[PDB]
Amino acid sequence: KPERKRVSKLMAYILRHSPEEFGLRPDVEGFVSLNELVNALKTVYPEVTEEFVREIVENDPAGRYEIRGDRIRARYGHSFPVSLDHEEDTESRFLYHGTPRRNLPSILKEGLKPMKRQYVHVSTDKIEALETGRRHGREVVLLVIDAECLRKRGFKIYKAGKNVRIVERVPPDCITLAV
Repeated sequence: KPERKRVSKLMAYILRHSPEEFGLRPDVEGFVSLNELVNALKTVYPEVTEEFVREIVENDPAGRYEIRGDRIRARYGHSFPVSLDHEEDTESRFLYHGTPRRNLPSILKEGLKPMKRQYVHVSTDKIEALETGRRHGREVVLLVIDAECLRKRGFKIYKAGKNVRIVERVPPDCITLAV
């Protein structure tokens, strides 16, 4: 577990934020070559192999990554434009987003915004929404989001991870609770 986490974190940095810093040029869908990713990871962790990367992908509890044949991408979290063909979530009734309490005044005016990312990220799981919020501050609130409000306003909700969902933004009308 302790070797998988460090390598997985570098995988997220390369596939979500700065692939070009490792000489990788993603296609429009966010995929890079699996062999090219392995060599990029080896510049930092020389023991990494293709099999180890496949093990990381297969066992990742959030569904962070996707392999198609010999290509790989992050499924969410990107800070550069990507065209994603994820299935839409039409089943969830409520979604969750944890954020520092200090952001509540701004969020209740503008809704959730993507900030440095392409998409707003939310969750089907309360604990994980709150643990995500806790990365940004100690005093955190749980936002409860009416998923049908989002769909009625035209915002597609995409099944990006096992629990993670992404959407272009969350207007403040779609927030039913702040606890």
